[PDB]
Amino acid sequence: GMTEYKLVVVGADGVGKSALTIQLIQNHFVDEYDPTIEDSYRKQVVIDGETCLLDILDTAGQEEYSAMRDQYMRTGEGFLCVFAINNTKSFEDIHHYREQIKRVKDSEDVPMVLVGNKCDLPSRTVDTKQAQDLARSYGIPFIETSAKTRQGVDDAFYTLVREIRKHKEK
Ligand SMILES: CN(C)C1CN(c2nc3c(F)c(-c4cc(O)cc5ccccc45)c(Cl)cc3c3c2ncn3[C@H]2[C@H]3CN[C@@H]2C3)C1
Ligand SMILES: Nc1nc2c(ncn2[C@@H]2O[C@H](COP(=O)(O)OP(=O)(O)O)[C@@H](O)[C@H]2O)c(=O)[nH]1
Ligand SMILES: [Mg+2]
Repeated sequence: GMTEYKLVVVGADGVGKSALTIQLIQNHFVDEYDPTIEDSYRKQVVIDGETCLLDILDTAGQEEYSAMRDQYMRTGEGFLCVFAINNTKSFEDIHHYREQIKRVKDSEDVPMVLVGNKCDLPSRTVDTKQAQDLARSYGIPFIETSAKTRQGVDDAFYTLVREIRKHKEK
């Protein structure tokens, strides 16, 4: 049938996972969306001429490591790894998310994009170069976004779909 892509948005609390997801799905900026709610949403889009379905898992809740969690995360075909440019701790957390993704996928090569969100803010602690260097070390794209203004949002998601397509051709 129509190609579906299962995308999972990961990262620390407060980085803008929900705001990014809601911009893609519902085309507006939502402030203070319940931080605890993990949910998924589908949207039909055309990317490079392909009509496809994006199923997006917007992660939330406590740090916990069950068999059920591992099984659910393994359903993801590609991962947005999100930090906020004003939050160094959120950047430092990326390594952990990448390692957990590789663990559950049982692969060194999982489609992923590094996303630096909140690029509309003046209060930046993570420079563009630090993030580009990390992404280069992982062999993945880096995209700066603002869920507030919608800068980079489509690019982030569509780049992840392109990473999935490249993986399928290997
Ligand atoms: C050592 N802690 C202080 C760090 C904070 N962090 C978190 N790791 C999480 C994690 F690895 C998984 C995790 C477990 C697992 O079974 C398999 C996974 C596969 C891929 C990615 C994460 C997985 C899940 Cl489900 C949640 C994690 C998490 C952490 N801090 C907050 N959380 C929650 C909020 C913000 N991110 C999520 C929503 C490590
Ligand atoms: N200025 C700004 N605020 C943002 C942006 N994305 C999210 N926020 C705000 O940051 C907070 C956390 O966002 P949220 O989407 O709940 O993050 P999540 O915990 O990762 O789901 C909220 O107050 C949002 O309004 C962004 O790109 N720019
Ligand atoms: Mg959220």
